[PDB]
Amino acid sequence: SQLNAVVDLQDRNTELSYQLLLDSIGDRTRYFSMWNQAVDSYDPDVRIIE
Amino acid sequence: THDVTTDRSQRLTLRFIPVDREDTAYSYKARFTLAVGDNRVLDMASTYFD
Amino acid sequence: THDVTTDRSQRLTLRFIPVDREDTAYSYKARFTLAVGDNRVLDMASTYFD
Repeated sequence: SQLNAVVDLQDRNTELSYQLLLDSIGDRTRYFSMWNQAVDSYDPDVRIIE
Repeated sequence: THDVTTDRSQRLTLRFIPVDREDTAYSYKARFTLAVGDNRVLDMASTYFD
Repeated sequence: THDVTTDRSQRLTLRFIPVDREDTAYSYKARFTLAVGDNRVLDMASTYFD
């Protein structure tokens, strides 16, 4: 076909979309080495001093 | 207004990378895969080695 | 006088340049694209690395 099935826009945000998709379908708290699936977090005690 | 130009997505200019290269003592060999997609025609006069 | 040899233009010997090379610590890797054209047969015994 030589026709490209892929058609992207500078306007789209694939990376983020995937971030949000993951959260909706599972527990982002779990780690998965294969995809470097280890969410960015911070210590609650550091962000908010108690 | 019709039957001249495409309405479809399509590049005017394509660039090809060498598939095989051979830098020798007194010469240089470059091999490409010149691909002419379906629904397209190419006028050789419009080609050149960059 | 017939059905043995070609009348057509054709090289007896072909030479192939490596497509990928990898000079390492204790070894060397060479990759080629051995191409057997249509209406041709190749006896491996007749190949060698120069």
